[PDB]
Amino acid sequence: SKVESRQAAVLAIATANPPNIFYQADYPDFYFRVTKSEHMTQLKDKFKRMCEKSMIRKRHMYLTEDVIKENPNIGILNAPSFNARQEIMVEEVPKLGKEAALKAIKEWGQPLSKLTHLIFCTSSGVNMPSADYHLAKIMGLPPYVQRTMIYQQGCFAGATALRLAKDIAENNGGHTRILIVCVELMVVCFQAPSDTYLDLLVGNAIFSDGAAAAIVGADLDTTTERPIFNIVSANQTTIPDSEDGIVGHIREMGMKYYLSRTVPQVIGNNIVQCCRDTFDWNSMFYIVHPGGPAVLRMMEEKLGLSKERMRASWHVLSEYGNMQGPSVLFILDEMRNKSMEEGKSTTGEGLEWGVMFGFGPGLTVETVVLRSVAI
Amino acid sequence: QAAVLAIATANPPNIFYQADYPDFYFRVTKSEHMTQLKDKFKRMCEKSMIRKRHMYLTEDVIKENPNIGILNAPSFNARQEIMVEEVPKLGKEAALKAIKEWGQPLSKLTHLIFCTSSGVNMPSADYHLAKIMGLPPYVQRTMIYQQGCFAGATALRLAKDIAENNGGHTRILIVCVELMVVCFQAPSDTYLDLLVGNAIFSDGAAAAIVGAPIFNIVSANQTTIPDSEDGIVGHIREMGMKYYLSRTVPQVIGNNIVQCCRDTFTDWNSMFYIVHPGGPAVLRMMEEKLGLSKERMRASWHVLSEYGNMQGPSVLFILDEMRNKSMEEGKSTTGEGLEWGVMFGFGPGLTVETVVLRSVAIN
Ligand SMILES: CC(C)(COP(=O)(O)OP(=O)(O)OC[C@H]1O[C@@H](n2cnc3c(N)ncnc32)[C@H](O)[C@@H]1OP(=O)(O)O)[C@@H](O)C(=O)NCCC(=O)NCCS
Ligand SMILES: CC(C)(COP(=O)(O)OP(=O)(O)OC[C@H]1O[C@@H](n2cnc3c(N)ncnc32)[C@H](O)[C@@H]1OP(=O)(O)O)[C@@H](O)C(=O)NCCC(=O)NCCS
Repeated sequence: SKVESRQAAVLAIATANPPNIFYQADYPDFYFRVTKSEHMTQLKDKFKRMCEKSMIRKRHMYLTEDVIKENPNIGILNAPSFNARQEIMVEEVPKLGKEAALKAIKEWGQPLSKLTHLIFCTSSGVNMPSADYHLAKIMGLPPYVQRTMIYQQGCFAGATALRLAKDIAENNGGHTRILIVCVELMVVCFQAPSDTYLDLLVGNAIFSDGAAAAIVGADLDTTTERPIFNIVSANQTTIPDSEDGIVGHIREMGMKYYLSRTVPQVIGNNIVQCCRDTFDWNSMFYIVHPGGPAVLRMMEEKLGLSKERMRASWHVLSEYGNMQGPSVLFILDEMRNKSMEEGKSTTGEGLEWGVMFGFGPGLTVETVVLRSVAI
Repeated sequence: QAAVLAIATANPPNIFYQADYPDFYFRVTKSEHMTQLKDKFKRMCEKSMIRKRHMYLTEDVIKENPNIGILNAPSFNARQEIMVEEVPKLGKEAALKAIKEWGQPLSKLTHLIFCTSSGVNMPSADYHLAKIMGLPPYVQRTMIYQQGCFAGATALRLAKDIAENNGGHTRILIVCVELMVVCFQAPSDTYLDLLVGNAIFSDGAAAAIVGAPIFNIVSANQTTIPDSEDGIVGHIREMGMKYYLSRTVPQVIGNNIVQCCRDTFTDWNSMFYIVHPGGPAVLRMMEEKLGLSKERMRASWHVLSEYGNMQGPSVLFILDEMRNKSMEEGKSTTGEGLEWGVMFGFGPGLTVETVVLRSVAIN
């Protein structure tokens, strides 16, 4: 189609995670032990129950027990540890982003010199110059790669990078190729347990580390690049009077995340709306940010979805946890790879139209209308 | 094609005349016995070409938050709590004035781009602005955090592609705010980088509306200068932001943007210029390498004189001053009677944002 030819497409996807794996079944014992809080028995039971119903099987994490032993204020509640967290993240966030971006560029199959833009997203550390510059340096990007840095936008940053990339790619022409890199390291917000701050306990059961990279461009060269998905449209909306749903406070003791109990119902109730406002509900594919099991379940129940509609998102939640920014790109990668391994008609599990939802502080919702490519 | 449809500015009300500032700075930090350091600071202020600066951080705000004035003391939480509230409030004052000049309803906006290097929060300053302004829930927000002094030009580069790819109903509000609460530091004889920043950095907010007119955004491009990473460095720490400014930055910058002019534009006094007022030497390099007459840099010199180095929003102040004086003094276009112009923002990297502009006819 000429319609599909003129429009921004995703040309490659790849992911990376830190090497140390933490199985959720052992995490309550480890979490309450390295923070030296084993005497908070009632709290540990409450946290145990939290990890069991989190539908997370394993998480990858840079913050190991050895790194807590070298930066022990990170494991001591209210203690000054912001400088220690910053030093790690300013170094490690771009490195892990390089691991994922090298793989994405290998799939795209073009030289570094054909990149024109870089969009870097992270809520893990802040610096001047920022992680976008540091990524460009350690990858040897040319001086003409135009950088955009998306700091602290939480779990909708991956979706928002695609909204920006679509307008950049389409308005400057077929030369324009955007590299998107989203990285999260839970060094930023790890906090020791306390019965005063029950809103922080949930985050230590779900948040994890990972990096995803993608290439976006329009007007593709019909011999080197082929699209995995086309970005049809992308729109951000804000839920009125919900600012206290997800709150991140960056402090001398690191970041203090506050997660309201009602976020999954409010998000789930809103994204079901967006689906309807934007588009049989089993005839399209879905990428939902695995904020919690309750959001994915509400999609299924309120839209009457089969089990296979949400499978890629349940999957990334189980194998990686809540990685914030990059998570929707892990699910996009997981959907297309299984679609090809199982020989389905399209990269969207055999279907044509699809939606991607990111959401986070605000509450903010990013909705990306997608379309498969035939396999 | 994308155009600037309105521009307005705001500043904190407290004025600090530069002639008084070495005395004030060393007094409120209880460092006046550091007499040789203070004489070095005096020479820096006296050569800055800054006449006055507007600043949120007054003596009273230091007294309320004493650790801001004690070198190395933990003051990050105190700084954060001021800025998360005060940055969007200052931005609101500028945005309301820009929407008023525009003449269209606030509800006709479709996008908000907020830029600041002063404070970080979730949700961020862009949400807080939308909240205190009552922007409708359909306004699509983008937050540009910690990009230094090229943030204002970078927002124009993004706004151009958003306005042009979405149609004619797309209207983007750009808001850039800086408060030096973020990086104010007490003097030390072993950290001379702070001495520079305390002589030049100041507070302000600017707002612009973009749609696809006062100027037309012909093109915009970012580039990075190799082997210059350590020229402008910002380290956000428990003591607040710790900046490091290389003495060679104005020469690396000035030689680069002089070269950007040459490569991009294909008589130098026949175009107009907006140069981020990083300091006097960058402006003097433009004048000297391009053989510019004295009126070319007048608007950039004027903003430096009357506001200091406000980082992100500075180029919009200069753009506003240029078109305002162009109208009042009876020039034939918004760019001082000239047709083509260029805006240069720059900051950590070193990163350069180049925006090719075009004026519109007035009387
Ligand atoms: C494990 C998890 C994923 C699912 O838990 P759940 O089964 O839906 O909730 P349950 O009622 O079954 O029990 C969870 C326990 O943790 C408590 N809890 C759950 N959410 C809480 C919250 N935001 N704040 C404080 N306590 C909370 C509950 O009170 C409950 O305690 P109890 O059963 O011991 O009395 C949970 O961590 C969760 O859902 N968190 C919300 C996810 C979210 O908000 N993501 C934001 C998108 S970035
Ligand atoms: C401070 C400023 C007034 C420059 O002053 P100047 O024209 O160089 O005047 P001088 O060369 O005589 O130097 C004055 C004093 O300031 C010192 N100084 C100037 N820049 C310095 C720097 N980056 N670091 C440490 N010391 C510096 C000089 O060592 C000198 O000390 P001395 O009087 O004891 O001998 C200001 O215009 C400036 O520094 N601009 C560039 C700063 C920058 O990097 N901006 C980019 C961020 S947007």
